[PDB]
Formats: sequence, structure tokens, C-alpha cells
Amino acid sequence: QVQLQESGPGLVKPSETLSLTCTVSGGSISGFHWSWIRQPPGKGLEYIGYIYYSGSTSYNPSLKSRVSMSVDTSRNQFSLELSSVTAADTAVYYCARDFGEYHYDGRGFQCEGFDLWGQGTLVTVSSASTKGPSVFPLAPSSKSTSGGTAALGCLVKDYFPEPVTVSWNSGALTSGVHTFPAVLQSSGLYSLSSVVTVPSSSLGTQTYICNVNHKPSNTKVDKKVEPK
Amino acid sequence: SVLTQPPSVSAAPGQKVTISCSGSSSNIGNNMVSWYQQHPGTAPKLLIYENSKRPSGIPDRFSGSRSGTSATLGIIGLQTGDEAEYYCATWDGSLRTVFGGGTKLTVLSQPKAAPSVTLFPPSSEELQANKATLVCLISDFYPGAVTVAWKADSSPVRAGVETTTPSKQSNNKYAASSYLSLTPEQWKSHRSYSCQVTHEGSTVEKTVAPT
Amino acid sequence: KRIHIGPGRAFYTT
Repeated sequence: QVQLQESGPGLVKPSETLSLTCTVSGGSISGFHWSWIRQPPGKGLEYIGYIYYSGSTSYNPSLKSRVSMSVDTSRNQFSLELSSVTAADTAVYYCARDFGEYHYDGRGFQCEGFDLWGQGTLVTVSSASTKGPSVFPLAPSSKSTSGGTAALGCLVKDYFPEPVTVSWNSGALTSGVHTFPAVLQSSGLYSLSSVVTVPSSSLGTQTYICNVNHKPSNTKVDKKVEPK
Repeated sequence: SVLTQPPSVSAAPGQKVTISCSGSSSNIGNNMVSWYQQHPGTAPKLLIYENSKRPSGIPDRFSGSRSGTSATLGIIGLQTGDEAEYYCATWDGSLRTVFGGGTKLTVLSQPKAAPSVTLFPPSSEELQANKATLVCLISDFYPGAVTVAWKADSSPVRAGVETTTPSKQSNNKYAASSYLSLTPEQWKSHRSYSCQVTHEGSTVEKTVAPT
Repeated sequence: KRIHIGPGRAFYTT
């Protein structure tokens, strides 16, 4: 019955402070240790730290110079403040309830797990500037003996935000076409590639063009890809 | 990372599997392990706690055990719905909770297939912009999990590597891509660069050269 | 004194 709900800005400018809050309902902060865990897109989980209902804290050493957490028992909420953010902090942030082992010596609470989790909120660290991509032709390599099959492609580099569409020869070429999902770089910009597998015999009689369109920036490029 | 897990495991539906979680005296050796199941797009879900205890709602076909400085998650009677990422975790002497890198569980619904790899060198156009990107396109593999390693000549390289998560293709196999960003001088200063993709213990590699 | 705080177990220091 206890439910956790994150509340965050969504987008955050690099170097600025990321602030999140978690609201606990159908239960209370009282008597429990609470944590924030984050997961960059496509990557692993990283514990940020914990805070006891009374206010005592423990933070992951790798983030100690930039993090702090607080608690407001009156509203049954606890928060997170992460300073000097960069693209490395782009990730889904989850709040959770903790459990583990408690020692009465000095080790105090040892967080071994999280039984209750919020739904997570995506925090993107970016200027949010609309940027059109640069389009580079990926020329087919050299191959003898009839050449057999040839692979040509296009690199759609550094654009923001998603999405981007790619077609070949105005859509006339669909067989052998493979456009790959984009990669999100540490620069906060996206890049994707598209490749087409074609018969070698006609690399001289058939022109190949990758039609790239990044609608948010109104960037349209028709790049000819030819063997070198 | 502190806790280590195999990147992927798979079996046919109805079969059983185990997932290892390798730790050390600083974590598993002194603290109890918890496990989570995560379906992409949603939050992790507690499966096991205190090494082997199962919370209410989790079927008994999921089990956990700990021995020495390692732990194990066992799953019996695989169902398609069990496909997800599994993680182990516990407290480490470095004063923080640590998670294993995660294991992708695939419930075999088609024959395993090795990845096709295509590698492109930096374009002359990008080089004139004083940039260099090696593009490694990986497709038609199953299960959908691969590990990519890049070599500069015969030496390993980690800096500048960005690899996407595998995505399901229309034919139900998987695709992924890895990008290696280099300076024009790095590109021209090596005899060749290699993109090596490991899938199911087998490595498919491609090499390109500046010349 | 090694006390195990299981999932959902409210625990008070004071």
C-alpha cells in the first residue's frame, strides 16, 4: 500500500543543481532509511545514499563532494540535491525504501537492499539547444572477385533532440536497408548510422543517396555515398 | 565494479538457470545479498533479500543462496515473462550499497545467431572537420546481448567508446552499434583499429586502416 | 549488535 512518487524538473543545465523530491503516501518516512538510486539510459544501477527519518545520512563516496539529502517528516517527503551536474548525471532517478543490518557500535545502518521503489523520473542534463546533425558518407570498402555484396552508409552526427529519419534513394531502396537506433554521447548529443547492403556489380551504374531529415531543426540533407 | 555478474544467461522455456554474483570479503563476505528483476522501462523489483528470503508475491521458482563471497539466483520453469535484467546487491565496506552490473535473461524462442559486423573508418569529410569516428554496426544476433571491445593496433582502448543497448529488429533478432571517437592524429598514428564483438563466447571482429 | 532490519520493518533508534 505504501507508494513512492518522484518529482523532478526533467531537464537541468550543466553545472547547475539537480533537485528531486520523493513523496511517501499510504505510509510514512518515520522508522525507515530512504535512498535515491539512479540508472543512466541503458546502463547499470548506482546507489546515491540514504537518509534516516531522523535526518542522519550516508552518501556514496563517489558523489560526496556534490550530494546532500534532507527529510521533511511533516510532509512525509525526502529530497536530493546534486550540484555541478554534467551529462554523466543524465539518468532515471528512483527513490526507495531501505532495509539491511544495523549495528550498535559505529557501522550504524548498512543498507543491503530496497523493498519499495518509486516509478523513477528521467533527468536530462542538457542545454536543450536544438542542433541539426552533420551527415558524413560511409563509403563502401574495396573488394575484389566480383566484389560480391557492398555495404555503404551514412553517419548522422551530433544532433538534438530525437528523432531523425533516414531513407535511401528517396525510399526507392528498402531491401538491404538497416537504420540503427541512436547513441547518446557524453556531449549530450545524439548520433546514429544507416547502412544499405547492395550488389557490387552496379556500384558504377547506380547512384546512392541517403535522405536525412531532422525535423526539429528543419535540417534536410541528401548525401551521395560513392566508393572512393 | 565491486559486484560482478555474467552479462547474460539463457535457456528454453520450462528450463532452469542460475545467475552468479561475484563479490569479496568487503561485501558478500560480511553482508547479505538482495536480488532484483527489472523489465526495461520500469523500476527494479525486489526478488530476494537476506540471501534467500522471498518477499510475498514472488513465486517459489525464484531462489537465492550465498556461499563464501559469492551469491546465486536460481530460476526454475522459465516463462517468457521472466525475460528481464537481473541484479544482485549488498552493502560494501567502502560505505555504500553496490549493485552487480546486471544479467540479461533470455528465454530462447529461436536459434542462437552470431552477429554480423560492419566497421567503417572515419570519412574524409569528418576528418576535414578535424574529427574522427569509427562506426561499428552489429546486427542479426540472438540472444540480444553482446560485449564490444576496441583495439588500437593490438592494444585495448576504452576511452572514447559509446555502445548502444541492443534493440529488437523486425526479424526479431537484435542490432546494436558502437562508436569510437578519435582525434585525427590518433586515427592516422595507428596502423589499424579493430571492433571485436563477443556473443555467446564467440568473437566476430572487423578491422579498418587509415592508409 | 547486528540486528537485521527486514523489508518493511520500521526500526527506531530512539
